[PDB]
Amino acid sequence: FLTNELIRLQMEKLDAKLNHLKKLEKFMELERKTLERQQENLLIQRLN
Amino acid sequence: ERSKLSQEFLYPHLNFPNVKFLRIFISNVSENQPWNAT
Repeated sequence: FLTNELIRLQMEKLDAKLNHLKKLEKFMELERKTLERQQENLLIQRLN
Repeated sequence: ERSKLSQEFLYPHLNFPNVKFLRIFISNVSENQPWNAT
């Protein structure tokens, strides 16, 4: 009985951080946009 | 924050460009001259 209680508590604990991963996943979209902007600049300077 | 000033982040803004375009004409119109002076 006590072992089952422990397992439930631990899974509940993991769920919160697995949810918190998504915001850190959004910062990646920020970085992706910034990289594409730097590429814009490099292209236009090469053409210049 | 370290590279706010490098032109790599300032020059092209293909999504929201920074400049407008103005056109200027230079002319003169001679009228009723010998053919006084305008």
